[PDB]
Amino acid sequence: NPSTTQARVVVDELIRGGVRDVVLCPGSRNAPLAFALQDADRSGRIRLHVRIDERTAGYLAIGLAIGAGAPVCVAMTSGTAVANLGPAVVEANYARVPLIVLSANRPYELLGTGANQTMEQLGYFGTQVRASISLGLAEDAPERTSALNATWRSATCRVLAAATGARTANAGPVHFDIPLREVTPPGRPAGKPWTYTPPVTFDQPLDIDLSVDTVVISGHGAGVHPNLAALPTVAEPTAPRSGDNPLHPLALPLLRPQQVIMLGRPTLHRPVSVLLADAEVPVFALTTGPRWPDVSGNSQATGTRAVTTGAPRPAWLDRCAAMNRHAIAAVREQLAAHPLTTGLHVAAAVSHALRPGDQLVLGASNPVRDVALAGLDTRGIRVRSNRGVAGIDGTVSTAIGAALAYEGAHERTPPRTIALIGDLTFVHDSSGLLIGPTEPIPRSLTIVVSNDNGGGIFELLEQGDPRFSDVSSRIFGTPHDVDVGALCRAYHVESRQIEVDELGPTLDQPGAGMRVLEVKADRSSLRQLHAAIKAAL
Amino acid sequence: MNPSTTQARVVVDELIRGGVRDVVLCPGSRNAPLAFALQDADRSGRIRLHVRIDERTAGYLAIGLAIGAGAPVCVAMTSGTAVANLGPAVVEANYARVPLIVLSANRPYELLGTGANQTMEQLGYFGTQVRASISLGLAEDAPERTSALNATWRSATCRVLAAATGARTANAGPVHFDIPLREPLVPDPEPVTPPGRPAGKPWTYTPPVTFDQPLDIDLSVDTVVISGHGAGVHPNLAALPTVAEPTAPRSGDNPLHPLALPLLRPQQVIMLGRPTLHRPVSVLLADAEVPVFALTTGPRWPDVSGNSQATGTRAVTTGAPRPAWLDRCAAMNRHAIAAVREQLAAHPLTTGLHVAAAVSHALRPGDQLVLGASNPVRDVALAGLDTRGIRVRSNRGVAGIDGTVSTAIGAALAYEGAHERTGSPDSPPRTIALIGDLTFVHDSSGLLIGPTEPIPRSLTIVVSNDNGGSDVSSRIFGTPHDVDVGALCRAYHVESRQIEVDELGPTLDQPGAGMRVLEVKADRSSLRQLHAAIKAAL
Amino acid sequence: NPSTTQARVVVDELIRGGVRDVVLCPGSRNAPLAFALQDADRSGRIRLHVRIDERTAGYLAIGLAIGAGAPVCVAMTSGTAVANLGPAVVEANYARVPLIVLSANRPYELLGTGANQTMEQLGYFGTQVRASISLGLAEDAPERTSALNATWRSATCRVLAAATGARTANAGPVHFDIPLREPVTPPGRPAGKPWTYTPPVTFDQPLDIDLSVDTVVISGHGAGVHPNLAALPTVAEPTAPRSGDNPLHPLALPLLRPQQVIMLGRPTLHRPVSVLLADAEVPVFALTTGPRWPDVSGNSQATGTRAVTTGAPRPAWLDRCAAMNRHAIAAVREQLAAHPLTTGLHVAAAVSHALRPGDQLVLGASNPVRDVALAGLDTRGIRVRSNRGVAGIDGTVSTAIGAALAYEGAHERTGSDSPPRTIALIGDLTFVHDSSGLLIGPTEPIPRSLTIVVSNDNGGGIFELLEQGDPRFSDVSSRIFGTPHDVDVGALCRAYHVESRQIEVDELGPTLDQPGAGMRVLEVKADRSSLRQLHAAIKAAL
Ligand SMILES: C=C(O[C@H]1C=C[C@H]([C@@](O)(CCC(=O)O)c2sc(CCOP(=O)(O)OP(=O)(O)O)c(C)[n+]2Cc2c[nH]c(C)nc2=N)[C@@H](C(=O)O)[C@@H]1O)C(=O)O
Ligand SMILES: C=C(O[C@H]1C=C[C@H]([C@@](O)(CCC(=O)O)c2sc(CCOP(=O)(O)OP(=O)(O)O)c(C)[n+]2Cc2c[nH]c(C)nc2=N)[C@@H](C(=O)O)[C@@H]1O)C(=O)O
Ligand SMILES: [Mg+2]
Ligand SMILES: [Mg+2]
Ligand SMILES: [Mg+2]
Repeated sequence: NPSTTQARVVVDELIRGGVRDVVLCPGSRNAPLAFALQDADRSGRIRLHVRIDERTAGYLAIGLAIGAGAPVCVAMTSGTAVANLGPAVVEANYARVPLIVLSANRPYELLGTGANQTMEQLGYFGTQVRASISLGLAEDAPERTSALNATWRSATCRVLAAATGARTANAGPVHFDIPLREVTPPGRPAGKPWTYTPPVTFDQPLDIDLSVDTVVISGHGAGVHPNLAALPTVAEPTAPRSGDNPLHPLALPLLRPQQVIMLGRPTLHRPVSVLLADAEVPVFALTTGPRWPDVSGNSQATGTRAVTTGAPRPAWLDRCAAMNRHAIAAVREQLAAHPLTTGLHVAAAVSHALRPGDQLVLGASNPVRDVALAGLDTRGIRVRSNRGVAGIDGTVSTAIGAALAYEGAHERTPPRTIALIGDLTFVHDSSGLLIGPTEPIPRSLTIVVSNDNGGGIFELLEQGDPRFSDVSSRIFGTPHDVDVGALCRAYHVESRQIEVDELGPTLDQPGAGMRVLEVKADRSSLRQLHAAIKAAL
Repeated sequence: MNPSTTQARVVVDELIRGGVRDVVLCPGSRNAPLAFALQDADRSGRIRLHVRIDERTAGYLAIGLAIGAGAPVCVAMTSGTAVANLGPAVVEANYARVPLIVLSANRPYELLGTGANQTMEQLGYFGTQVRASISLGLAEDAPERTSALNATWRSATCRVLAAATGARTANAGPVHFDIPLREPLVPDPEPVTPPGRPAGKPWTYTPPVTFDQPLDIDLSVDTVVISGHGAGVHPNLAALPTVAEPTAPRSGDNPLHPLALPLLRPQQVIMLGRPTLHRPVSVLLADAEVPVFALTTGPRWPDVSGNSQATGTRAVTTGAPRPAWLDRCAAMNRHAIAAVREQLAAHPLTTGLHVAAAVSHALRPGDQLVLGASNPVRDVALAGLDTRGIRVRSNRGVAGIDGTVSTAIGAALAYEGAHERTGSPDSPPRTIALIGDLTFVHDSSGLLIGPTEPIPRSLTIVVSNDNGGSDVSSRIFGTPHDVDVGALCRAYHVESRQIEVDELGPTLDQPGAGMRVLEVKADRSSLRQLHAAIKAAL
Repeated sequence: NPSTTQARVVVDELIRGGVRDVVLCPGSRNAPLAFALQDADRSGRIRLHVRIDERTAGYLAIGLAIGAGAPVCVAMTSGTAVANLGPAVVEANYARVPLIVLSANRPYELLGTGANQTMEQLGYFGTQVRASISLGLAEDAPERTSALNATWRSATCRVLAAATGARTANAGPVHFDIPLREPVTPPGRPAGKPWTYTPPVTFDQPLDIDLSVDTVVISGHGAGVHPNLAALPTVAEPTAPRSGDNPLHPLALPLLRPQQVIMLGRPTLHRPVSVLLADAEVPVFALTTGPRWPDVSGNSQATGTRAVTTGAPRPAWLDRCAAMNRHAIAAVREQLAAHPLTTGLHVAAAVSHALRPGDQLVLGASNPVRDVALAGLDTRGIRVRSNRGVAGIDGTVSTAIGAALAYEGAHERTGSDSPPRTIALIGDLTFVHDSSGLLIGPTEPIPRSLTIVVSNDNGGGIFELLEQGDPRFSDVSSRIFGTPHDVDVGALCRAYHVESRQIEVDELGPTLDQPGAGMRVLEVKADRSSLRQLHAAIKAAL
């Protein structure tokens, strides 16, 4: 049967292409490549992960992909799959995550006359994916077997290349269809991919004078630049550090830089935004990919590399270091001077509890920002966050998937994965905790939940102004009164409600493979704390 | 100064700063702000404006203007089906990787679904065929925001240019640039445009990316090089036997005739660019036993072979070809050239292959050759035209019949323009087009150039008229279309002369009489026999 | 062969559904239902039309549909097909034309890895069509013959229903795919009936309207007929069917102060109409068929399908409207006589006077469709066509040809008598845009009574009447709005071997009264340098 042959060949080439994990959900139809994936999983060639929640399944795949940087497949099996995978596919697009979406259309059946149970199309595939490839029906012609083998493996390599950005340097989601109707031909020798793609470089050098008072701002997907290591650098948590000279975010308004070098895609901090939009400050964007970030339209130039002349003035260098120490002081003072535990307190505790080789998974809203404010030094540490579109959905499964993949990478040679998320974020993707006994479960994952019973970040915005006090709580705060401990145990997951002093010591000593550490926090004092911090500036 | 006028003048200015030297314009009222700004820029000599009536062939004129010198070219039109008519050109631009900017004016988006006249779903119309779909905002009546709006407008314009030229992707192609506009649409009575960067710089400077991907290839293995549309130049592969499509740039001098290829047994193939032309090439790439290596200038690589072992932009070569292998391919090449020449002589009746052979011999270094993407390209390849020193153009993206005349005219204009830019006193270089009669008739309205619009200084269109040349649709080929070419040429006031194939060479060296059509009668009845004779002569 | 059997079932059902014309173009691959269509053409159950130009083919199909109101098929067979059919599909959407676009996907072939020769997809199918239906591959299963027959005819009927608006009252283009693997008929219902019959449908949305309030009726494209509104002053676009016999000239409208407006269908003409409809002080009632209502300003008070009326127009209001109507008519007539140079407005007046009941009139966009309204054409007994969906000047030649063919085909089937005339009035730019539509092979159907009047003022005359036609732009507007071309129309028609004559406006009437070749082009030279002053003089004479 050609379909069975086709499936094994595709699965084989996917494995050759670096795919180690595949996510499935039970549906009305059986999965594309269903049986070939089973045989591959049973023989340990790949690892399968099954979920009931289709939405959290997609975010599990994102986690599995960003964990060690490998391409990951997720298989559509139902008439709700497309809708549910939407959020994950969007994040995969904007965060540039190698996500292969597997589908199986039925060419011998009618389309467009009613609802169908394996495919219900929306409009996002045409705007989010790097490629849409359909394998075409497998036909019975044994004398064309080697031609078909070459066709299937070539197309599969196209899917992988598009997903990983092998030739485009633009990773993202790919839609891969293997149409269904109702001894496996060998690939290349020694497990090589059918179509090999050697390393690729995109080179766009920009001339930059470093004697001009320069600050470096790095965001999601930023590259490593040794020739900029000396410059003062405001680096987002997910940005890899190039050097030794960090500049705290809060010290930025205290300085008047004369030019800016922007690495990757910055999404955090208003003073960062204000600075990039400053029309008198030349901005140079150094990023990988087809497009560049520039909300204001102020960027003077874009590229991938800097050709530097000169060096930063010692006066400028010293002024930056002074404001840096000043900002760091102000943050630590006002935290100590504050009795009530907030999300910012928790962030610092988690931050100082971290050790080299750890993986840190940060949720959206305050957690990702608070860690940057707590002055985390990210070197020797691998930080993940869904900054593509910054949703508070699917962060639990992301952390789980990231853990499994990061643990898998070292079993192949286990390191800790610590997640810091808000309470809303936890409630959103609570169903990601539901993992059957037959499914893979991380051995070294801890989820820290800063629970201030609502959306703390809204206290820091104009809707957090005291004149909105009576109306703000319901529509922005949104308190929920959820018993977290009861929720975790409902899913049979180890959980402790502890204070911030114990957070360090607790994280230092291991436990069950999956555990949730909950820390009670307050948000009523957040706007004042931040005001006090800038007052110390 | 009203918002529509301001916005249009900024966009035009930034486009010029981005290297746009030619703009194609089609009449309308909704695109008045663009038309005014463009006419003004043409008046001051910053760009050259080309006004056309038919949006479809206007798009192919823009394609010609782009491939004639390698610059980004805009085409501007009004809202509605005017935009939809750019569809064919956009598809061709996509697959041929042509920097074509579709600059469409639109009603404000809030008028969508309201029943407003001449309003349709424009944004996203081209789907996945374009490198990007970018919309400007509706221009605000807000003088305070003038500075911020200037930045965003110029930024978006730069995003358009980058995507079109492939400045960051190394994959040039068409971009849809939709601009919603509302009244007033004409300039105010005026007894100042917000400036761009100093010294005429682009608002956001993005230099042409260097896309590099080296690949190891052992040349001691018996190798043939097959180069198609968009192929790069490889000095370290110059000695290898090379089957090159007319639009491919030659890397060296060891030509292998297409007909010779199926009579040889290469142990590996180096594929350059995107080869679509030859069936024996298709046959060889089709059999999955022979290893194929794909070398491309951009991230795209062809699917024509299921046995592509690897991709790259350039080869890192070890070894050297067997001298016996070189001798064999060289011998078979001469054999094929002989067979074609001999069989051509042994035929009394003038066919399209004869006409193509005549045009080939008449070519000289520095010429531009524009080929109709069906028979002319194949025939020229059969005649074994040596393409060194000449620039060959053809719409090999999807090889459609549309816009061949406009593309030829556009290519001539752009080529002649690049000539003037360097202050050479010489006459403008020659552009010679070879197209079939069905192709000519179908895009005959591409000849139409308004009395006030730029005319090519040295363009000659050679029309090989064999008079029209399984399925029920084919019945229209059952009788010769009988269309008077001379009448068509008079209708659009263009010089035409019907001549014989022996007269072709001498006539082509006559001084450039601006733009002219040379009709050469040919026969297609004796063609299946001629090809069969050639095939048996091998 | 299962595929061949499938194709015959589908074609048969299509013919049962009212399809009489199918448009094809030669392509890389065989057409969908190629042989079944060929069999039907030979037997005379259906008529095939073949063109080389895929764009003009799309508009040919539109013409074949609006000519007699029948669903029409067009076959996508090439890699440029989707791109070229775009314009016609968009027009079909907005003008609500039953256009069925046939395609044949190939499931056994790779997809999305490179160039496609069956279909290179753009993004408009998602937005323009009423339905996208794929038949699914035909299986070899003699035990499943009657079931598959039922399935195929059911789906084909769905395709036809969506295109004709049988149940939605929303006609439009439909994407019908019949997949293919490369490389007699099971019967339909007895008595030639469609497999799934859709009996007459009504959408009823009555609105209460007091007609004693000073009321004007403005009727545009797709307007319905309303007997209870027949007495009212009515400003009817040429393509709108007239409910009554109390016409109100467009130029008379701003000389009146209607307290109330009933808007029928979709108006796209005249700036006074747009200004009145936007007037917040004037209640607008939109009576139209379909899902959407036209309302650019958003001022409209209510929308429905028909009016339940009380009261009646005041006799003084009728007298007032009739008086301004006579001033407008007189102004146009007097100023046309007082201006020596022939304009498009002159030509429109000549064509209008030359029409007889039973004629079909096809109007190109720009000035012609407006000039005819200004000339005061009485459209009663006349069938008037114009692509007002998106008002393109593209494809109007093939539209007229297709319209003539369908209109003549319907008259032949009555067995009556020479075919009723189709007369097209288009501008020169419009003619140049779609001149290739004249090229029709002797193998293909050709009109027997089509006459294309080309009012040639060597450019876009309508732009003289807009803001950019103001004298202060006289130095710059000739290139970018005038767009003169100096085309020899006679030579162009001669090239395609189409009968052609250049005549003066005085001769137009008599020349039109005399029949000629089945297809002929009458060219009238016109001036547009005097257009702005002519319209200004007409206004000053009101
Ligand atoms: C940061 C700013 O603005 C952002 C402030 C908050 C929201 C935000 O986007 C923030 C996302 C981010 O950039 O990290 C958040 S935080 C936020 C509260 C998170 O609360 P938490 O308890 O998880 O954490 P916290 O209490 O803040 O520590 C919410 C609801 N939302 C909206 C939201 C809605 N739905 C989904 C699926 N995803 C979402 N991100 C954004 C928004 O809704 O427009 C907003 O743009 C700013 O102006 O500086
Ligand atoms: C009538 C007004 O403005 C219209 C003025 C003209 C154009 C128009 O749309 C008119 C269509 C109509 O409503 O009937 C025309 S007339 C027109 C000139 C026609 O010249 P002609 O010689 O055929 O006729 P004429 O000389 O006017 O008798 C042009 C070019 N165009 C633009 C155009 C461009 N491309 C395509 C495919 N279709 C098009 N409609 C419209 C536009 O471009 O925005 C515009 O909306 C008004 O403001 O009242
Ligand atoms: Mg919270
Ligand atoms: Mg020919
Ligand atoms: Mg005109």
